[PDB]
Amino acid sequence: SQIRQNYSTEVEAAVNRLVNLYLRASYTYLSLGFYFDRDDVALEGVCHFFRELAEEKREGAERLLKMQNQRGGRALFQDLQKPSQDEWGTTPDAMKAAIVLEKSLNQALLDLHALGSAQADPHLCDFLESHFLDEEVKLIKKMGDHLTNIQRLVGSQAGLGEYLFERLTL
Amino acid sequence: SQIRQNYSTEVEAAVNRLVNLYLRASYTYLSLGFYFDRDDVALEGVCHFFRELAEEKREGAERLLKMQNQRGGRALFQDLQKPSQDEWGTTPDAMKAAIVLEKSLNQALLDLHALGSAQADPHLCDFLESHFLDEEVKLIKKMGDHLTNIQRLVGSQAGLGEYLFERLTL
Amino acid sequence: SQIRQNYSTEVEAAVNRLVNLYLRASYTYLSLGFYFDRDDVALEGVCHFFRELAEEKREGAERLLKMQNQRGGRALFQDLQKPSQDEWGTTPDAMKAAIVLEKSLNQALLDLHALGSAQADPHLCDFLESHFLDEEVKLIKKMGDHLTNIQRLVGSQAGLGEYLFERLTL
Amino acid sequence: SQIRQNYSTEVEAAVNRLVNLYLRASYTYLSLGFYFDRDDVALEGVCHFFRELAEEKREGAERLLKMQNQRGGRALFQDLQKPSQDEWGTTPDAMKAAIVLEKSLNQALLDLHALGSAQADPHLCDFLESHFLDEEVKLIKKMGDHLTNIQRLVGSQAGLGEYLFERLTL
Amino acid sequence: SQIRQNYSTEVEAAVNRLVNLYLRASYTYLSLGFYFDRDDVALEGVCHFFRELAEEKREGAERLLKMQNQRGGRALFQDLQKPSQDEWGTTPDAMKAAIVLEKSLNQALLDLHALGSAQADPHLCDFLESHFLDEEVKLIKKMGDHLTNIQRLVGSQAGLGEYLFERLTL
Ligand SMILES: [Cl-]
Ligand SMILES: [Cl-]
Ligand SMILES: [Cl-]
Ligand SMILES: [Cl-]
Ligand SMILES: [Cl-]
Ligand SMILES: [Cl-]
Ligand SMILES: [Cl-]
Ligand SMILES: [Cl-]
Ligand SMILES: [Cl-]
Ligand SMILES: [Cl-]
Repeated sequence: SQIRQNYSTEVEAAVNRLVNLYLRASYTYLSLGFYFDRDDVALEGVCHFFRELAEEKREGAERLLKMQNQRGGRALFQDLQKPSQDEWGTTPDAMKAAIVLEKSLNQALLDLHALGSAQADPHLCDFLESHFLDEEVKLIKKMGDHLTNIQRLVGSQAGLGEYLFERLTL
Repeated sequence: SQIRQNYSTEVEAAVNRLVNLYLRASYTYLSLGFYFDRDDVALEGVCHFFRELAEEKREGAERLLKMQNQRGGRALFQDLQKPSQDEWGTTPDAMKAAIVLEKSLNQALLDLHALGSAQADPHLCDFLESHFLDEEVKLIKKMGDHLTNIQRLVGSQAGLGEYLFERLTL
Repeated sequence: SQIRQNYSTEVEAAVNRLVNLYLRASYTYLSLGFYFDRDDVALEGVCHFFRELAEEKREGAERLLKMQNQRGGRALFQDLQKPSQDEWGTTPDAMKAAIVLEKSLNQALLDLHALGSAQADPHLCDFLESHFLDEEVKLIKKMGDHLTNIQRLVGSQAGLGEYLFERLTL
Repeated sequence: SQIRQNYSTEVEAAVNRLVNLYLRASYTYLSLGFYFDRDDVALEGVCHFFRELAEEKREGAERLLKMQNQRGGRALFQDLQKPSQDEWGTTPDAMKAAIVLEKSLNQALLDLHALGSAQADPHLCDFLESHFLDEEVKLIKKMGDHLTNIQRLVGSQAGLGEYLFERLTL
Repeated sequence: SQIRQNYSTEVEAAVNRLVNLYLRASYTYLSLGFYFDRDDVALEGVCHFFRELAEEKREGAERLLKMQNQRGGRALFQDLQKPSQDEWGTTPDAMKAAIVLEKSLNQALLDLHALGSAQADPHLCDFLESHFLDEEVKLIKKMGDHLTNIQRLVGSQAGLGEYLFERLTL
């Protein structure tokens, strides 16, 4: 506020909402990871994949929080809703759910960018472009590649396919 | 006996019984290992898995024997009964038998801990907690994870599954 | 007291008493050590053995004092009674006296652990198990081993035996 | 059996019996070792000597088991009889018992070699010569050397002698 | 002949015959190796396995030739018969043929050893034991292990099995 300049109340609010979305995505990935660590699921590669994503989404949230402070905005936290499932099914089910989650995060980033462009807030626009937009695109391409490979394998002989994917890709 | 302090005859006996159980488990794993080294079985990863467990159970027994002496108890050895099978079937059969064995060792440890708590023998209780209880829990989780993976694979195409498990997990 | 939680007045008092016992044991070992450094006794290995024990018991007391503060207890010091003997006789006399001392420390630890269990103070119980109970058991076994060796030698030819023990074991 | 060639049923059986003998010898040495670790015996060198022999006999058994599989024989395990004594007396008693044990193992090896020669099984004959016959001869010479030294010392002043042997030879 | 001592004409002849057998086995493995290098077979691991065996059998022959000269025997060479097949079928066909070949070499070694024992030629007997008998036993066990693994895989889905064996074992 002594520092705040060209930073709309609308962007400040939307940044707080995006923080909650990223933290919720982190929580979802935490749940996905520990599900694949269950003794009756036991796919270590899959567990590690989602646990790494939990960390990445938490880091995204922290970078948004840092930015909020840099611009003189005020962080406001809300409840983090529990993930949508207690059990996540097969690796394919999980990967499909993960792409859905990422596409919603990406649309939120795109919406925030559009708001920034409308508010003529180029720092916001740059911030998103530099740390979030390309990272999301890259992650969604990777998930799509994984989905294709999982699906190719899970004809057959689905158990064999899920094992091989976890062993040879993840 | 010049050193013996707070060490009941009941615990001393139960420690000797647990030594026999661990040595018997070592012997069982010795048999499992060499079975998987047979030219008509030939699963090296499986052989190495059980041979390593033979060594771990022998080391467990030696640590119990050391403790028995540290407390002024007297080691008493009994016959080691031969393992329950001469041939161990498939990798899954073997892993199922191994989890049964471990759960019996774990229950023996839990029983000994309960005896120690009842005799107010905190050194015994600590000893078990520090060297045995978490090791057993970790080993049983690993075996459960292996069982799940074996079972996933041994739909199909059981021969293919047993080969892949041995090559890619073990 | 701003920090104090689940820490009974009974345990706090017993911890202060155990500090005094450990400091007294340190003092006793200080006296034992310097006795064996006398020109008319002159058993350097024996002197070093007890001087090292003096240091270990002092360190035990300091760890109890640190814990007392960590839990929000208040250290209260009492007089340290002088050791029970001015002259300690033979190496065997000294080692017998040392095992008596250790067994009393061990019983004090066991008593404090029982108090902690009754007060449902698991931090205390863990603290004792981790730093004191196994250390005492190990030390008492060592002393017992030394006693046996001394006694074996001090048939004969007692002077020869006391010399050889000091030279070849200590 | 796809691999088995020039390997008689008689040799296969005798190899299984020799495995049991070696494992039993390992168990005996385990008992001897822990006896000398007792606080009322306390001869560390003696304990280490027998504990090392326990390991060597176990390794002998494992090499026989490996060979059995290499030749297409089938390992069959029997109960391991408990050692013949619960308490082993003096170092001399123990060493005398150890030479008795070794001479029985050596005679078993010699008997198996004679069977191999009669069955015209030169691989067996070589196997024994290369890993077992000279090792046994060397070990029996060492034990004989130790026996002589113990006996020389245990005139006197037996306690002094047992101490010095343990300190200066073992 | 200035050097020849205790070396029968019968052993000298049998050594020359064994040289021819080893060279023929080398030639067979040369053919097996290049068959698996064909563009319409294309199993590199299988090719390398047999090419390495070609080299080992050639080295065996050279060691027999060296020995023949050391004993004052005279090397006599015969035609090397072409291998029994121009095309070797599947990996399993090839491995079955290889075990047949090895068992014939092993029986030749055993026969030569029996001749040496009958002629009281212990140098020959030692020579065979040290460089040939255990090597053959080890190689036949390995081939048997490979055969079992191939057979396990070549249910299914034989093409998949042959590929996986070559990729993951060889
Ligand atoms: Cl991880
Ligand atoms: Cl930046
Ligand atoms: Cl191994
Ligand atoms: Cl420990
Ligand atoms: Cl000192
Ligand atoms: Cl601590
Ligand atoms: Cl040792
Ligand atoms: Cl060897
Ligand atoms: Cl090559
Ligand atoms: Cl040579």
